[PDB]
Amino acid sequence: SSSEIKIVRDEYGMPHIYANDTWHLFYGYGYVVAQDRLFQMEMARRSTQGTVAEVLGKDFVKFDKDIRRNYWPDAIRAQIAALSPEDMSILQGYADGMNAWIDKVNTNPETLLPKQFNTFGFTPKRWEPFDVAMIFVGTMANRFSDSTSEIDNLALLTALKDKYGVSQGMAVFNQLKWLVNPSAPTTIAVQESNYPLKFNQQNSQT
Amino acid sequence: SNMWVIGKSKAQDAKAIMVNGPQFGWYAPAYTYGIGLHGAGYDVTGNTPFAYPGLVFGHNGVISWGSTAGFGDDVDIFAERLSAEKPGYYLHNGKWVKMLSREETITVKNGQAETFTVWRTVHGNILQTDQTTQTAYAKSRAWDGKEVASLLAWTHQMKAKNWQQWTQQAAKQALTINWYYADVNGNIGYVHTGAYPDRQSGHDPRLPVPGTGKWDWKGLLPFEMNPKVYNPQSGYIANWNNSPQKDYPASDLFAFLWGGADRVTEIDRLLEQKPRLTADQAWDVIRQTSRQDLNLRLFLPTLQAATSGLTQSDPRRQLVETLTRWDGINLLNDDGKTWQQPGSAILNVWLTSMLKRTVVAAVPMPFDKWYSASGYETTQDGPTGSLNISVGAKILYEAVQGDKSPIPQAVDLFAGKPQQEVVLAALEDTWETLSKRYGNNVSNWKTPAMALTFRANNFFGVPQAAAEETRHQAEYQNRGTENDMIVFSPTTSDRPVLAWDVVAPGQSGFIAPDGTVDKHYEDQLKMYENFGRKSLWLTKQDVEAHKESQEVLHVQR
Ligand SMILES: O=C(O)Cc1cc(O)ccc1O
Ligand SMILES: [Ca+2]
Repeated sequence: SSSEIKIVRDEYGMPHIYANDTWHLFYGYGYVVAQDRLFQMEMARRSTQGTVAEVLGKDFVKFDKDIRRNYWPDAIRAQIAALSPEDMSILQGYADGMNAWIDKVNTNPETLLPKQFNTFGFTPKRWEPFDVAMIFVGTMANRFSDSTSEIDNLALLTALKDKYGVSQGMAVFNQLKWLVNPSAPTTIAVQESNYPLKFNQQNSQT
Repeated sequence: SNMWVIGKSKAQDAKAIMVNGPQFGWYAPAYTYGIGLHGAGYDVTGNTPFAYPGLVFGHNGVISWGSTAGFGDDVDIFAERLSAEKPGYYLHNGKWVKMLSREETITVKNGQAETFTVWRTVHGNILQTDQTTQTAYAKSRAWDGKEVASLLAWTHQMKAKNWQQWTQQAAKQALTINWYYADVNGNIGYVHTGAYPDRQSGHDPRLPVPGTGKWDWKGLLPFEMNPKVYNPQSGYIANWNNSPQKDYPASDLFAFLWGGADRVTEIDRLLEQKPRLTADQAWDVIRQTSRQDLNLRLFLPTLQAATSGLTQSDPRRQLVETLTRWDGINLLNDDGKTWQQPGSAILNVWLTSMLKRTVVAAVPMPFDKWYSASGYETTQDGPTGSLNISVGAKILYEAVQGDKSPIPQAVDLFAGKPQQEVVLAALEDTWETLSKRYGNNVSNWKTPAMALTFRANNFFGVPQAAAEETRHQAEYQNRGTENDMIVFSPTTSDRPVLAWDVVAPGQSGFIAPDGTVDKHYEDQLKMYENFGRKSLWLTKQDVEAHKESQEVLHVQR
């Protein structure tokens, strides 16, 4: 059967999803996620979009503004609109499977609503593809692939130039924050290859 | 986060073994989510952060994969030229271009709503603006526009059956992430994935560039430039967020460096120690590196040379002999709260004093505070992530190497004094501080161990569980938030693969409205603490044989 999704959980509660097409497979996955981790997923959804202060209040207003200033939601929706039907199924199947369990939860809350929703006073809402994509963007691109301190580096450099003079201030900057260090231990041995690019280390752009 | 991958030539009783400890901090409920997917071309088993569609850690019965953070420099800052008249515009390639802008309203439970505007240029969102210079800074990411494709590359790679198919998907992941491969025939590989800018000549990537046009990136570098290796002559791949390859530049963060002092050397020593390892030995590197002081190996030679002409009753010398007898492995006493040897407390106080006399002194306030941490700083709940060697300590390591360091010492960090004199004064500072608290008998010093907290708040500082759901573990372990091991063609079984993992506190976070906790809410927590692990199943017959329950749905799109 093309309409059948079978979910088998092992002795540690780990779900295995058996299904015949993409949309059914990811619908199963979303459905067990909503079963196991609904409050965690809902606070991750508000964390990655900057909507924490609506349920948690005034201490989270700066947080929410910082999250929103660091991304451009229309550029994410445009990437979602360019997917092929097979790829879009992954995301849409996942959000639909979550929605299926959230519907059962909001229909029978006396036994199925996670305790923390009563504790913090609010109830789950339905997901769309955009929300699934934003879990990954906010917790993998946005936190962990977005590191820079270029503006603080420049204020360090400027204060080293005042202390030691223009050329000397630069050379101390290179002692503290070198561009490369040829003695660093590397995952690839030097007998296999080395990186081929060389970079300016004088701040030649000023 | 660390990883070691052992190939054919180094493996004993198997052709390939892959061990991965991604380090994201420690949370309740668990950071990652266990899931097996069987259908539509997929046949996989593993676990993945925030239940993403694509599994960051697992295998498909033919190959296996894992990750560690890359820290390449893929973000630069563009100094945009504003105008006091004609605001909302910026100069770019000879014309005044208008900014993108959007309005946001922050609703607030039990408060008033707040609205603000976000601005964006061709280079990216505006971080901050200097109205005095009429400059606005825009953060430009090399992966901008490729977020969704990176997520999908992490999902499609689960179907690859060889290196060639797997690298096709690695070429589409655009974030700075190391990716690792192993397979059933014993091949192993590594790719430092991601999109990196093709910068103009003269662009120093550690500092801002003018946003007026001439400094704009030319494009992105091809995938052939990404550091990568397949079936290395060594027989193994090891990483702990260290450099990929000789001459590859790191992130521009001032606190991040790839230097001669690096914690991955601790893994290398263990893999080079034995000609071949078994799975049980590859798993046992988690236990050693978890408990290893990272500064000992670096500064013990320096301490030994400086106290070599001292008498036996000089207490600075007795501190260095205690360190000389130690292997650096921390172990708890029977009280569950103090370490068995005082070595990490001695290095901690020594290094703090050494940095304050050397690196800190050459740097103008208030930047001196960036280089004073010893790397042992924690609180009562313990470290929030991995232990590493601090920046100040990597810079001090280059200085104590002398002309053996490739880094030109533009300022003498010892300020004219012989090294030994500065080491001996810091050693006197250490003796003074510790003997005061513990007394003079070094052998009965019982110094505080670091503990480990599974936090109720997620990494952003937002609650994902109630405060009482916090879990405490007596021993701090410098290891993955989860650990997983994959073993290909075991000579000890008929199965072509064997795999294990541990996802603590447990698979479920569910608590019913009456307070009843799910059965799988904390059944992996003690297993984590004792270095145990559970089997991952892949085949239908193994899933059937270990089934605890079944639910069938009938649904039509
Ligand atoms: O190590 C980190 O600090 C972050 C990180 C870990 C990992 O295993 C994969 C990606 C990633 O970003
Ligand atoms: Ca940069």
